[PDB]
Amino acid sequence: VGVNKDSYLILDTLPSEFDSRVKAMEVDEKPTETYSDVGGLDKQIEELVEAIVLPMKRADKFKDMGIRAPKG
Amino acid sequence: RYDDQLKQRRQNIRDLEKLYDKTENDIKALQSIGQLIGEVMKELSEEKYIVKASSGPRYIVGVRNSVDRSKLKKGVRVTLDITTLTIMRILPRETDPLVYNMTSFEQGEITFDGIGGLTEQIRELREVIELPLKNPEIFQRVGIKPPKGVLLYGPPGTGKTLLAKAVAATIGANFIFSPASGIVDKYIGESARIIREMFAYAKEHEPCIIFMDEVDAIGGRRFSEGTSADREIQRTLMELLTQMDGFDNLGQTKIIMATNRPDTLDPALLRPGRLDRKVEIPLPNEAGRLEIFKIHTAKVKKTGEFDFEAAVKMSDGFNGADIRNCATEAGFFAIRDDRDHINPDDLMKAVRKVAEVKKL
Amino acid sequence: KRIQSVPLVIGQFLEPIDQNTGIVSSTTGMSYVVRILSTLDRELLKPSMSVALHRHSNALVDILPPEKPDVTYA
Amino acid sequence: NDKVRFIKDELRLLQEPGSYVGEVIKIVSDKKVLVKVQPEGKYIVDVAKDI
Amino acid sequence: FDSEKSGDREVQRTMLELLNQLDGFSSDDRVKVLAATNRVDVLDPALLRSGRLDRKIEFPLPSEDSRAQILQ
Ligand SMILES: Nc1ncnc2c1ncn2[C@@H]1O[C@H](COP(=O)(O)OP(=O)(O)O)[C@@H](O)[C@H]1O
Repeated sequence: VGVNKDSYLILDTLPSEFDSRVKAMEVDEKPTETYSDVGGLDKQIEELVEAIVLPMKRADKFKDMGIRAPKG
Repeated sequence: RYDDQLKQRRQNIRDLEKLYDKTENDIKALQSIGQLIGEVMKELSEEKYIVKASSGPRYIVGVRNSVDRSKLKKGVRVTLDITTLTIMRILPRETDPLVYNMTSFEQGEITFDGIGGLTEQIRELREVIELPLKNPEIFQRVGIKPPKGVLLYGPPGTGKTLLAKAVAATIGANFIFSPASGIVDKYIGESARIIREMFAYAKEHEPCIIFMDEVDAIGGRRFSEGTSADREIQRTLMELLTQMDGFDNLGQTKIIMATNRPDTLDPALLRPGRLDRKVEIPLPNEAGRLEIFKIHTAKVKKTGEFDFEAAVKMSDGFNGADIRNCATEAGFFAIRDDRDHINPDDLMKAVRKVAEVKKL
Repeated sequence: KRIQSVPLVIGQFLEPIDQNTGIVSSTTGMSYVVRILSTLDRELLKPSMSVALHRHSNALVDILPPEKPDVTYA
Repeated sequence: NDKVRFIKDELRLLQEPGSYVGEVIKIVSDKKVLVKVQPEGKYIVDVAKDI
Repeated sequence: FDSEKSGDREVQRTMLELLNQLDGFSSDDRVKVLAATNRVDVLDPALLRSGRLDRKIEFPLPSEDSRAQILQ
């Protein structure tokens, strides 16, 4: 909230304005590296994506069960 | 015709009397400028106290007419003006429900506690703790002094936070619990104020039980160098001890503590007579794991089988709290095969990864 | 005797320099030279004692001073 | 009379301001020196009649 | 790193925020965090507690068959 300089009292709310050193970390799609560019690791990427895009798209297989889902 | 033109007006006016009183309220507040917050060290006379602000210094002050000089004592939180620095008002109950919260139904006297793993413990704490609370007028005339406190040590990953939460709930005791993190995480140098409030609040709601984990955090330096920078890590042990000594151990307040590293504990106190009874705790065995897996796995749409028996016999060197993971270690493969009712094949290869997970 | 009343401010004596002047490094953070007043002891000050000051002057005013075993041979 | 002089002199100048403390680094040409206030930074100064 | 100094506190107090941030939301809102490191015998297990960062990947060295892919 906003507040006076001498008589500290609430005066007006205000949003959460983020810092420039954080918005910067938002990203383009400058990355250009397909999963064919990487060798081995068919498992680890297979294990990974069963934590990421499916919960992003196909979480119903979790949510119908409603199992204790993973976070990261 | 000329009646409706007026009938909208009696509505109009009252729709302003609401409006006015608000705009007249706020100005009645803006003159009442802000204040400043402190805390007390000691007392000298009704004309002069001492304070300690929330921005350093240790002023000396006086006090206004209205407030009772009685309630003003040590530990209290205080408010006062900016120029003259004269104390007027108090605010107790430094609420932080993320810290603690009551379990009144734990004063039910018939509550459920039927998870698996452990029976003689819940059987014996009932001996350790029931009798001094319900009719303790006998421990005196027999002669002995009952235990002011308890300690519950063991290995990590065992699910004891829910245990102590439970057995004080079946007995019909008012249970409250606060970790020793936020009191030192949220509150760096304003901590021990919470301690004494955590007891006074607990007192007038007598009887009641305490529980508090991560208790090895109070140590900090533990006077590792005796410098005056760790006063928080020092005093936070002090106010703990002085308060628990103040109970008189009558039988309407008892205390529980816990950690993994009792060899890391601070026996500067809490060893001799405060946390007198020390109690280790075991891990499961050839059937407890089915007493455990009958809990979590029972709560999800599997196929329905009893590979548990042939399973756990393959399991060994197995801690306790890795079991919420073990089921979901398999749940992450049922959905892969696009399934609803899983099979034990996920379970027969469940731990096959998990055993390597214990490596690091 | 008036200024000796409230609202004072704390400090911490360090050392004297004269019969009627000493120094302080208060809790507020900084260090100040300051003159003691008479009608006051002197014998009781030289260490890092506790003290009380007058706010605006940052003067000096007056002094201020401040397990349980239960067993017996029976 | 000389009694009431003192207390009326003394009380005149407990109302007087504070007085800081610091240490010398060197001396600028004349009627000019420099000091560091021992917690804080630098402050060139002047001096008085006597010194 | 137990201490009362400035530099020892302000560091870890960040971590104390990270945890409360992980345990503040749920598996309904569709974030998904991950991480990385060259070390595991150095870092605090509170992050590894059940719920926050549970799924792990033991990126190994590559087997000799994988050596053929990478060069090509
Ligand atoms: N005996 C048990 N019965 C059921 N669940 C258990 C048991 N022991 C551990 N757990 C599981 O472990 C977690 C609780 O462990 P936790 O309270 O963190 O142990 P600690 O308090 O020693 O750190 C819960 O997810 C719980 O399901």
